[PDB]
Amino acid sequence: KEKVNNMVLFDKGTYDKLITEAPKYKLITPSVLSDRLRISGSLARKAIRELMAKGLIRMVSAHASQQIYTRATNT
Amino acid sequence: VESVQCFGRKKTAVAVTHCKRGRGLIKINGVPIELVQPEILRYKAFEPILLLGRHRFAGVDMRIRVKGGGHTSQIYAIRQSIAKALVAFYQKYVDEQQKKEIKDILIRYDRTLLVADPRRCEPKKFGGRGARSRFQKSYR
Amino acid sequence: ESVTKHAIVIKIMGRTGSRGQVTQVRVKFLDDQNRFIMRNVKGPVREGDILTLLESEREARRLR
Amino acid sequence: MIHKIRITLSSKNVKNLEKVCADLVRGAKDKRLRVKGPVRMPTKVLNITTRKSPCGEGTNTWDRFELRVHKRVIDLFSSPDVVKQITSITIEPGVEVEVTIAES
Amino acid sequence: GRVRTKTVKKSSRQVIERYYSKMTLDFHTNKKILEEVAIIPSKRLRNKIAGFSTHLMKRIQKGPVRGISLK
Amino acid sequence: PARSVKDVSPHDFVKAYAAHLKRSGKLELPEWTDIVKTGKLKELAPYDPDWYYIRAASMARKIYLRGGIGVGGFRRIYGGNQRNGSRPRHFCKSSGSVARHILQQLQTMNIIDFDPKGGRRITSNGQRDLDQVAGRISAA
Amino acid sequence: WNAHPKNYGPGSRTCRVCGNPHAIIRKYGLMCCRQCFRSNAKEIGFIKYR
Amino acid sequence: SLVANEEFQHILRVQNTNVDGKQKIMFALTSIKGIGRRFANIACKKADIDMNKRAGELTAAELDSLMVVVANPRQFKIPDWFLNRQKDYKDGKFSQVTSNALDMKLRDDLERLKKIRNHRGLRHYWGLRVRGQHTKTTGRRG
Amino acid sequence: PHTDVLLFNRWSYDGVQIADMSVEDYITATANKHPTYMPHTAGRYQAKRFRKAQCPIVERLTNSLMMHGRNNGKKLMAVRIIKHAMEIIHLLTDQNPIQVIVDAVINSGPREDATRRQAVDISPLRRVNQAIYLLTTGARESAFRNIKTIAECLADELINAAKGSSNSYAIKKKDEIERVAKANR
RNA sequence: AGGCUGAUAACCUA
RNA sequence: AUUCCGUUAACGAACGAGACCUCAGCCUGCUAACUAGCUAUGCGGAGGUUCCCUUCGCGGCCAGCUUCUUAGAGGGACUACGGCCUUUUAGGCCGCGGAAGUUUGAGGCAAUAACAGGUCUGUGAUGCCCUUAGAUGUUCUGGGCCGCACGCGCGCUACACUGAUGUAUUCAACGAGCUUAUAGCCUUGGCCGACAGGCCCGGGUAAUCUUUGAAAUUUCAUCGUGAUGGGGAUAGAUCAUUGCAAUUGUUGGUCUUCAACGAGGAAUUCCUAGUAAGCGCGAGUCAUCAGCUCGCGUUGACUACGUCCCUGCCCUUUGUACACACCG
Ligand SMILES: [K+]
Ligand SMILES: [K+]
Ligand SMILES: [K+]
Ligand SMILES: [K+]
Ligand SMILES: [K+]
Ligand SMILES: [K+]
Ligand SMILES: [K+]
Ligand SMILES: [Mg+2]
Ligand SMILES: [Mg+2]
Ligand SMILES: [Mg+2]
Ligand SMILES: [Mg+2]
Ligand SMILES: [Mg+2]
Ligand SMILES: [Mg+2]
Ligand SMILES: [Mg+2]
Ligand SMILES: [Mg+2]
Ligand SMILES: [Mg+2]
Ligand SMILES: [Mg+2]
Ligand SMILES: [Mg+2]
Ligand SMILES: [Mg+2]
Ligand SMILES: [Zn+2]
Repeated sequence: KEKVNNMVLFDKGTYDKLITEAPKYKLITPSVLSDRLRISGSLARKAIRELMAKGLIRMVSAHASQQIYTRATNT
Repeated sequence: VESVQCFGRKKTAVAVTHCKRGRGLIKINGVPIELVQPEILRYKAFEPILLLGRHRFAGVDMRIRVKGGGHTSQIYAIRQSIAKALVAFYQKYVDEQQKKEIKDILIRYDRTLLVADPRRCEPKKFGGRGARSRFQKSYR
Repeated sequence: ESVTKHAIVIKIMGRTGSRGQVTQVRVKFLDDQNRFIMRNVKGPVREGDILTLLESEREARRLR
Repeated sequence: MIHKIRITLSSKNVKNLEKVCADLVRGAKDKRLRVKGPVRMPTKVLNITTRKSPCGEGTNTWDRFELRVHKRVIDLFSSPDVVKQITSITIEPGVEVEVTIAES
Repeated sequence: GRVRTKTVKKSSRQVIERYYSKMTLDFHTNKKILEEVAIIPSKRLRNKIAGFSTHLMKRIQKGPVRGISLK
Repeated sequence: PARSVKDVSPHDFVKAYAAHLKRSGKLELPEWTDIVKTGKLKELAPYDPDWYYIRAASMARKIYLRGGIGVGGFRRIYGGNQRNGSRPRHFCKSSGSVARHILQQLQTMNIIDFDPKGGRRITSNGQRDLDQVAGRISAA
Repeated sequence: WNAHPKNYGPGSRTCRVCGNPHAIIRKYGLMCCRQCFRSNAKEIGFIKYR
Repeated sequence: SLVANEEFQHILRVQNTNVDGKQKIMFALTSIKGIGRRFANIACKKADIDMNKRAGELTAAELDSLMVVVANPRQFKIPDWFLNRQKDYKDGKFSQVTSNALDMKLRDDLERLKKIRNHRGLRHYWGLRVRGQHTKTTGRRG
Repeated sequence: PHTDVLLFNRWSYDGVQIADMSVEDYITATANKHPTYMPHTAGRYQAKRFRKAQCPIVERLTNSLMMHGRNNGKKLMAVRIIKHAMEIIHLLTDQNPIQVIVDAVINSGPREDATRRQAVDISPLRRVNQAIYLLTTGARESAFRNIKTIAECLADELINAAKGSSNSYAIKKKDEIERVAKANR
């Protein structure tokens, strides 16, 4: 069992990937971004808020334990 | 004074709905029923309204007082009291056939809307911590 | 080879097995309703319900 | 002239307690006095649970002992002298009669 | 199970033997007759006797029975 | 419709009224706001920097809904389970200094006063202040 | 002699029937040991229902 | 959210201890002996340091200001009851001892008790429990 | 048929079909068989044999999520998990989540087993019970000590099970159960 | 050393 | 169910079982409540548009009433009714209706004959024996009953994200409570204190006062798979409380310290519905001390509706060299 190494803060390479690739995901959650982008859950939660501010992703469900988001425009 | 007072029971929860001629008000302890807590159980409390429709309640005002029990049991007590109050009101102040129509709808969806659940907590017996559970037995 | 078949329980012969966990039933094939066989069924079963048979060639012996 | 007199009855036997309550209420209706009651307070259940065995050997079995106390309250609107006459009648064994002037 | 004991069966036969005319085929009417013509200490025992006696009355209608002697 | 405290979500009202108290600038926070916990049952101090205003808004709402609550009553209200390491949890009371200080500050603002029967009671000005804030909350 | 305080603890209390200091039932002021109470439970007025 | 700059540090050195730069500043200081979550939280508040940022994001000056608070708790109005060394046996002063200073304090306490052959000191020397616990069944590790 | 009852007031029972003769009468997910607004009913389904077959399939999944011991009796949390899971299923599959759930149950139910050891058939009721048990067991195992939430794990398990893909935990167990049964014929 | 047995042997586990 | 129907060299009875008693589940019907409430009305506060509407407070032994609460008297289920299966039986299966269709649920009580089962350390129950003033009586001081290489049993807390932490929010039941001495019990309210705790004015011998009376859970935020903000053992410093006395920490607080433990081998326990499990509360012990016990409610399932395979029990036939009875 290897230990995961999730970055606590974005780098230029990964941040650009978030702005371009994440908007296209059908399902966007803190854990989905954490696994794909190898980022911590804490950073994913902040990142999702930034995407909401930019309007790149729309909200589907809001709950303290589970947050569900999706692409603002389909395909 | 065309009013009725019907109760609902679930375990130790008792809810009494005061249904009177009105305009459609529905409040629980002075709070609108749209703010029932917990939110996930809000569907259960609204089942009588959803099944019958708001137009059935447009001519009555319901004020509900609930005491005892817990968060889940109070919702069922309120859920049952509302159904009984409307049925009693229609029988006594509207018509018998209209009472027949709404009662069938409530019964078909769920019989607990009008009939209380008789289940209660079984008393604890010595030799264990639960009603049935016994202390762990060791031989050696 | 084995061909999946559907049959409907006709009667409950009785609970069998060492611990009574198996039930022997008489089943009628839906595709051909003139064929009858005995099958051993695990889990609650009652007359009328349908069963899926991976292989229909085997037949359970009475009071197996 | 007319005062609200409170009569409290306590007993372990329900039938004896009910019998005395009926006599007092029925004894006051004869005098056409206003009567409020009887009011039945919740039953007090004294409970003692103890080990059956005088020692500690064997299965731990317990005896649940109950001593139920039933309390009744009757209010009579009349003078103390009239109430004294009604309550002067012989009372059944085990029934405790306590007459006090209600403080209102 | 719901097997009636000797107390229920024995009492029911005796009632029918000497009150066959009064007894009817209705349980609710029969249980009121038992109160009038018998002393049953408990309500639950009275209901069981009334129900079994009503069962015996139905038996008598179709034909004779074993333990009941109707003169 | 005209919304009052009972007609709005408790969560929304406390946030709206907590900002109102901080905005007014009439509450005088104690020197130990940033140091203390809200009871010995807690492990850490509150995370929210404005926890004092939030608690004050919550206490004002409860006094609005029910009169006669004293400091001891508020200790129970904001108490909860205390963990005792390897031993079972049990109920514990919250801080009395936090409750007492908040009540004294709200009384100076004339939101609450001394109930003749004991505890604190909502004043006429307090009812107006709470009701006005609830009416300005956007429907949601 | 008997100088030690006896204001509290098992030593101060004893069964009113037998004088034994163990298993005293202090509830309701019975002040009887569990063995003596069970023997006299019926006479005191306690009854077994369930 | 934000992109880490070149100044971000993954490992910090405070009082001869390795402080992880990827941890929140409040919980990054807990690695220092004598500083817990309660004391780490108050130190950040008295140092006017945002606790919502990671330890690695803090500048050198900001990190130093935290240790000034720990070294002089009374100067920042931290109450005496909040300190892990209250009413010292020798000096009678109130202070927060951390890192090797805390280790030295513990050594002195046990040596003092053993020197006077105190019962608690003797059980420390014998490796037994000192707080009244039953030893018949628990603590079997030898 | 058509009904006005929508699960969670979000999902419609219209168009939901059980395309399996064996388990059609033991799955309650259609508009004709007592649709329910919420999967939380204080029903008495253990009073008699075969009585729990009338319980809604969604609610049966909710009950099986109250494990292990730390989660016993926390049905409000369980209803939330399925409520979130069905929302996730709709996004990923663009299908009715109720239809996906019934498909997962049908595909994940073993049809043969070994007893005593010789191959025996499985009754439709037990087949549904096994499918529900396998689906929740896989979701619970994947969520344990993982960043992924229980609702997300449940959604993926149901999606894979409904699709028949071997990636599902329940599908693998079903194959293993039927593989051993065949060897004991 | 533990488990299994009322107990010992046999057997099983560490 | 030795429960009943029947067979019949037996006929008629006595115990146990059942009946019975307690609690729980139905009653918009009876009795009637200022120590329980509701509805309406009057007045007042606040909001919205003077009326009116929403909400809250207070008052009325001449507003009315008993739905909700309390507790007395009664009613209610009998498998009554339908279908089918059984011998004309006894009875069983399914179903409508019904609060309830498992003897409705759970308890209490509970035969004959037995054990060298436990208790002489419950007893001014007790035979015999021992001791009885350098006492095995009694009391006082101190220590011990807790002592720690180790083995075992009942448990508590955990190994986390279905989570911990910090907010916001919110619903029980069983029960218990004082000598009034300044005051010995349960304690509201006010004030002081970060907490622990302290001071003052009081209520309640109680459906009157404590009691306006829980947690899990719900909700928002933070934490982010890292023995980590999981876990809280071990240990240091210091404060307060009970007591005549706290050291071998009585317990309760504050900061600090931060071990094993990542789901557990052979083996093995309990349990079929408001049950298991989780969650807290009261009571007993009690000056102080609960990880225990006896009850209480709150949240609330999986599986089975069978079998005699294992461990046992009941009855018939049969074998016996056993009767201290196969541990023969
Ligand atoms: K609370
Ligand atoms: K040890
Ligand atoms: K008004
Ligand atoms: K004895
Ligand atoms: K002797
Ligand atoms: K004793
Ligand atoms: K500790
Ligand atoms: Mg540290
Ligand atoms: Mg000790
Ligand atoms: Mg009534
Ligand atoms: Mg009755
Ligand atoms: Mg016997
Ligand atoms: Mg012996
Ligand atoms: Mg000992
Ligand atoms: Mg035990
Ligand atoms: Mg922790
Ligand atoms: Mg409450
Ligand atoms: Mg740690
Ligand atoms: Mg004990
Ligand atoms: Zn005694």
